[PDB]
Amino acid sequence: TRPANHRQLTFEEIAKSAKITVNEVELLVMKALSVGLVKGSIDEVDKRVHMTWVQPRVLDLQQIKGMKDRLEFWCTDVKSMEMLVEHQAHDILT
Amino acid sequence: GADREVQRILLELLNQMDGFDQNVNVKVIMATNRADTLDPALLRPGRLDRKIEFPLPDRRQKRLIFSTIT
Amino acid sequence: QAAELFLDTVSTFTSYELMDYKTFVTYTVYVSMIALERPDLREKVIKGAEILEVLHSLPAVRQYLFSLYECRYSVFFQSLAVVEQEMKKDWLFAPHYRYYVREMRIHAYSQLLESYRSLTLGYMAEAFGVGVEFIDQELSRFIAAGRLHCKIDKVNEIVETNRPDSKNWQYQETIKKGDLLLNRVQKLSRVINM
Amino acid sequence: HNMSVKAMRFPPKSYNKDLESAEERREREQQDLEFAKEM
Amino acid sequence: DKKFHGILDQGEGVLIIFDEPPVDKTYEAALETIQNMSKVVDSLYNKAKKLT
Amino acid sequence: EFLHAQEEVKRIQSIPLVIGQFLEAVDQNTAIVGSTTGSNYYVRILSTIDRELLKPNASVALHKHSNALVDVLPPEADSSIMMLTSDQKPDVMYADIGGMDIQKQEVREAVELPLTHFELYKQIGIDPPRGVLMYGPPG
Amino acid sequence: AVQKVVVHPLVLLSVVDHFNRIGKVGNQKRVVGVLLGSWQKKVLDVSNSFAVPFDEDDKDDSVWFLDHDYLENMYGMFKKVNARERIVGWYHTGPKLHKNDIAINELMKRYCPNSVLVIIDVKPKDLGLPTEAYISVEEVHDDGTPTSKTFEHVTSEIGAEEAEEVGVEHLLRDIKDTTVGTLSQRITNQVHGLKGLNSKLLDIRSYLEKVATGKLPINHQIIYQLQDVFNLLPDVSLQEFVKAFYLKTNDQMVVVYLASLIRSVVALHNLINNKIANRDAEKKEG
Amino acid sequence: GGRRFSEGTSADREIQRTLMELLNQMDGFDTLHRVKMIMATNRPDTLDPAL
Amino acid sequence: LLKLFTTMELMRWSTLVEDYGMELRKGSLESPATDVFGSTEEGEKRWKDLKNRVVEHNIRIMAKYYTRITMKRMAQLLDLSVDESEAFLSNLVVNKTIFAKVDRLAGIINFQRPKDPNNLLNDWSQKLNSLMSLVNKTTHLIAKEEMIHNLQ
Amino acid sequence: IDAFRLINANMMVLGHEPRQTTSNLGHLNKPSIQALIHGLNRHYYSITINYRKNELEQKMLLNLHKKSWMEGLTLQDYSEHCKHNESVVKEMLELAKNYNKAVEEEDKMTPEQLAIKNVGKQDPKRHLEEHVDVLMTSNIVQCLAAMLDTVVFK
Ligand SMILES: Nc1ncnc2c1ncn2[C@@H]1O[C@H](COP(=O)(O)OP(=O)(O)OP(=O)(O)O)[C@@H](O)[C@H]1O
Repeated sequence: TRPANHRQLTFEEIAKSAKITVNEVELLVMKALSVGLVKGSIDEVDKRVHMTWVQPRVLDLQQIKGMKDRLEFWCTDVKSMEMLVEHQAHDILT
Repeated sequence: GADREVQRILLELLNQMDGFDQNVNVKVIMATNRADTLDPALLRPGRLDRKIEFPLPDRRQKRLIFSTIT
Repeated sequence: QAAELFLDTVSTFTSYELMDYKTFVTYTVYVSMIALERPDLREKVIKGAEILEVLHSLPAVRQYLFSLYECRYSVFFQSLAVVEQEMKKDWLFAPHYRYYVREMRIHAYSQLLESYRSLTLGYMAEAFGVGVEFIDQELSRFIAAGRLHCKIDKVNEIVETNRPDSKNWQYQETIKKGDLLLNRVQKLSRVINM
Repeated sequence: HNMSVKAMRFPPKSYNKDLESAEERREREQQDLEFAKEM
Repeated sequence: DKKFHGILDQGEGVLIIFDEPPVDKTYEAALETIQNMSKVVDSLYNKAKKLT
Repeated sequence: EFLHAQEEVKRIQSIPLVIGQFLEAVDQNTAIVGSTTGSNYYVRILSTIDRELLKPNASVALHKHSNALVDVLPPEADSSIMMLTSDQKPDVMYADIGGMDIQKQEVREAVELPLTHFELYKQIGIDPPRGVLMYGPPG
Repeated sequence: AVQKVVVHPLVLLSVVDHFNRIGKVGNQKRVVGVLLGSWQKKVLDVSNSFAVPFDEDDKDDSVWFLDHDYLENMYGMFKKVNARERIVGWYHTGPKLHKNDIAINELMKRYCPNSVLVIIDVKPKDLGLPTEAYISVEEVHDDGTPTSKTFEHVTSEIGAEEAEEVGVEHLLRDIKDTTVGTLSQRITNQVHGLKGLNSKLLDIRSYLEKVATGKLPINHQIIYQLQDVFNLLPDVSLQEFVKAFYLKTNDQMVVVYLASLIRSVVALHNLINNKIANRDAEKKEG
Repeated sequence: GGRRFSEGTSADREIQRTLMELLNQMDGFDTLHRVKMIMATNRPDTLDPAL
Repeated sequence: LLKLFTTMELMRWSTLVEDYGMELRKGSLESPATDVFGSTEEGEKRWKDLKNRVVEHNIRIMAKYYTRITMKRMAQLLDLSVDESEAFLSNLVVNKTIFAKVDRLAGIINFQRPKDPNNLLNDWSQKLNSLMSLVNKTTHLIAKEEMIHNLQ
Repeated sequence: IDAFRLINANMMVLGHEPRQTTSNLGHLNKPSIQALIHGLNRHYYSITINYRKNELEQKMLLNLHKKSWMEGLTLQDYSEHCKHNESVVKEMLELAKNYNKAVEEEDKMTPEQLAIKNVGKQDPKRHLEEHVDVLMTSNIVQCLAAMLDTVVFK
C-alpha cells in the first residue's frame, strides 16, 4: 500500500494494525524475512523498518490503469531526453 | 672451418658480454674443470672478475660431508 | 629539499665554510624541524648517535629541539625568541627569519590543537604561552589566513576543531597550479607569433 | 589550443614539388621489369 | 605521534574514533605533472623565445 | 579513405614472412637486416611498425621473395627455453652440501644478493660483478 | 541450458537467397529449412544450412511435409564433405510465427535434441536485430492445458569469423562509422540506445491494450515482473548519492581538465616546429 | 676417451668437445636412472681423471 | 535440533534447555549425551560451547537484519550482563568475523555501517543493470502471449 | 579472384593475337608478374568482373553486424573506472618527465638526425597524445552515460 516514496513503517504502526505488543513484532518480522515474503532492514532505535522488496500479488483491471498512467509520462521522458541527444548530437554523425 | 666456427662463437659472446649497461640483473655463472686451456681475454675485467677455485677439504670440512652423507 | 640534501650528516665533513661541524648540525636541525613530521622526528633525529652527541655540546639547541618533542610548550617560546633572534642576526637566514617562526608558530599550534576538540581558549595561556588576547589575535590571523584547521568559539570561551578530508585542500593547490601554468602558456602564446 | 591550430598553417608555403618517383628511373624500372618479363 | 588517531575530550574523556582512507593517489600524481609541464614551457623559451 | 589504405598494406605479411634480424638503418624508414639464411640485405620497411620497438636483437620478419621488413617479433630461443620450473629443479638443498661455508656464502654475495638488494650496491657503489668463473678438481 | 546463439552472415544471406529463389511463386510460400552446425561450451553455433521442399494450403493448415529422403542424402553429402559440420536444428522464414512451427520441431526432434529454430526477416526494417531463435520447453502445469508446450526465445546475435569478415567487409563498401573515439558510442548506443529503450517501453504498452477490450486471459504470469519494475525503480535524489555523484563527477573533470591542459601545450610545441620551418626557410630558398 | 691435451693438433679439439659433451651428459643436471654404463679398456692410463 | 540452527531466531537459552536439557538422559540414546553430562569439565565445555553456539546464533542474524539496536535490548536477548555482552562483542570483532561499532555512552550499537563512498552509486548501477534485464524479460514474453490467442 | 579462360595454342603457333579489342574495358586491371610467369595469356586470359548487390541485401547486413544492445547504458565497473583513471595518469607523469626530457635537446643537431636517432627508445610526444585520447574517451562516455539514467530512471 505504501508507495515507492517511503515504504518505511514503524513498530507502533504494526502494534496498531495488528494489535500485537512491542516485544513480539520483531519476532514476527524476522520470520517474515526468513520466509522471504518481504525483504528489508530493521532499525530498532528509531523503531522503523526499511522495507524494500515485497511479495508480488495479483490485481484486477483497476491497477493496470495506474501502471498504465505511470508508464505513460515515462514515455515522454525518454522522448524528451533523447530529443536533446539527436538535436545536440546532430552533426557528430550523419 | 670447424675451428673458425668456434672462433665466431667466442666473438659473439665476447661482444654480448659487452652489450650490457649494469642495469639488467643478468648473472653469468660459468663452471669448468681446467683453467689452463682458457683465453685470458675472456678473463678480462668487465666480463670476468670473480674466480672461485674449489680446493679439496682435508679434515675439517671433510668430516662435515661424513655427517651429511651418513 | 634543504634538509633532504642535509639528509646524511655522516659523510659531511669538518668543512671550510662551516669550520664548525656543529654549525652544520644547527642548520640541518633548524631546517629539519620544519621539514619533517613526528614519525621522522621520532625515528631520525632522536635516535641518531651521530646527531645526539654533537648537540650534546649544545645546551640551547638540545633544549630548543626537545621542548617541542617532550611537549614542553611554554618553555619552547623562550628559546624560540633566542633562536629566532640569532636567525635575525645570522647571514643567509636573514631573508627568511620572518617566514621561519611564523611556520614554527602554526606548527606548534596545530600539533597541540589536533589532539583535543573541546579544549578551551583560556587553557593555553598558563600551559602553552601567556596572553589570552595574544592567542586570540594570533589564531584569528591563522584561521583567517586559511590554515590551522579548527573553528574557535568566543563567548562560551572554548576552541572547537574540525577535520577536513583531503578533497578541498588537496584541490586548492590544483587550481593554483592550473592558473599558474595557464598564465604561463597564455603569456608565451601572446609572445610568439607577434 | 584552437589558436595554436589557427595561427599555424601559414608556414605551409613553398611546398614546391612532390615528385612521385621519377621519369627516367620510372622508364628504367619499366625496362627492368621488361627484362624480368623477357627472362 | 599519529600511530593511532582520533580525538580526546577533557570534560569526561570520550575518544571519538573514526577512519577512512582518503583520496591521495589521484590529485597529487596528476599535480606533479603540472610542475613538470611548467618546466617544459620554460624549456620552450630555449627554442622559441630566444629563436623567433 | 586513408583508413582504408591504412589496413591494405599488410597483405605482404601473410604467413610466409621472412625471418631475419635487424642490424641497422641508413636513414629514416629504410634498413639493413641479416636473414636466417646466412646473408645480409638492404631492405625496406612497412610504415606501421613502431620504430621504437627496434634494435635489441628481436627477430624481424621478411617477405620470402621481395625481402623487406614485415613485422617485429617477440623473442625466441630454442636452446633450453626457460627451465620449466615444475619438474626442473634437481631438488638439492643447501643443507645437502656440507663444508662449503666460504664458497656458498661467497657465491650468494656475488649472484643473488645484487639481484635482490640492488640499491645497496648502487648506493655504496662497489661495482657488483658481471660474471663469475668457478673451477677446481672434478667432484 | 542454452546460453546464446551464434549466427553467420553466410547462412543469414543463405536463407534470403532461397526467399529469392522461391519468390517466383508470388502468392505464399515460407522458407523452411534445416539448420546445420555445432554447439560447443554451451554456446550455440550456426554455420551452414539448406532448405527442404515445403508447401502449405490455407484450408486445414495442420499439414506439413519435409522430404526426408532429401533430408538424408544432402546431409550425408554434407557430412562427407565436412565431418565437422553436423545438425543443429531447423529454421523457418518467420514473418509472424506460422502455426505449423509448433510441431515441425516435434517432427524433426529425433535428429537434434535441441532442434532449435531461427526466425529471420525478409523485409528488413527495425531499430535492432531481426534475428530470432526460440527454445522448446514443455509444461505439465496447474493451469493451461494438461498437454502444454510453448517456445521461449533465447537471445540472438550475429557471430563473426575471421574468415568471413574479409568477405563481409568486402561486400559492404557503403558506410562504416569506425575510428571509434569520443563519438562512436554516442551513436551506436546513446542516440540508438535510448531508442532501444523506446521499443521495450512500447512493448508493455502493446500488452497494455487489454484493459477491458483485449484478449481473455488476464495476467497470472505477467504482473509479478511488472510489479517488480516499479518496485525496483531506482533511488530518488535525496541521499549523499547526490553528493557522491557530485563527488565523482567533480573528480572526473580533474582528469579532463588535466588532459585538456596538456593538449594546447602539445599544439604550441607543434607551432614552434612550424615557425622554425618558416623563418629558416624563407631566407634560404626565397 | 683421452686424458686432455695442451692442444697440439687440430683434430683433438672437437674430440675433446665430443668427450666433454659425454661427461656432462653422464651426471650433469640429470637423474641418471635405469641407464647403466659398462665400459672396457686395455690401458686405463690414457684416460681423463674427470672421466 | 538441526532445524533450530538451520532456521531463524532461537529461543534464548533457558527457553531451550527446559525443552532439550532433559531428553539427554531419556530414550535409548543416553550415552554420548552422558559424554555431554558426566564429564563436567569436557561436559562443561559442552554446556559453554553449546552456550557459545546458542549465544552466537542470535548474533549472526542480529548482524544480518538489525541495522541499529540498543545495547540493553541485545543484552536482554542474551539474558546476561551488558558487560558480558561487550565481552561477547569484543572477541568477535577483534576476530572481525562479525563487524559492529558499539557504544558505551548511549548504548547505541550498529552492524555493517561503513562510510561507503563508492557503493551508493555502485549498487545503484547494479540496480540499473538488473532493471534493464528485468524489462528485457517481459518484452519477448508478451508477443507470444498475443500469438496464442490472435494467430489465426 | 581473376576468372580466366583458355586461349587456343593453335593460334599461338599461328602467331596471331586473339580477342580483337573493341572496348576499353578489359585492359584496365594490370596482371601480376607471378601469373605472367605462368601461362595466363599464352594459354589463358583474364576477365574484368564486378558484383551484383541490392538494397535488399545492403540494409540487412549493414544493420546487423556490429550492433550493441544496452551496453552504453551502463556504468563500466564503477569502482574500477576511476582506478584505471589513475592507472594511466601515474605513468603519464613519468612520460611527461620524458616530455620534460626530449624537448631539452632541441636547437641542436638537425631533426632528421632526431628522426633516425630515436629508433631504439620511445618518444614522449606520440605516446603522450595517445593517453590524452585514451583518458578522454574513457571519461566523457561514462560521464554522459552516468547522467542520462538520472533523467530516464525516475
Ligand atoms: N658436500 C659435498 N661436497 C663435495 N662433494 C659432494 C658433497 N655431497 C655429495 N658429493 C658428491 O660429489 C659429487 C659432486 O657432483 P658434481 O657433479 O657437482 O661434481 P663436480 O665438482 O661437478 O665434478 P664434475 O665436473 O666432474 O661433475 C656428487 O656426485 C656427490 O656424490
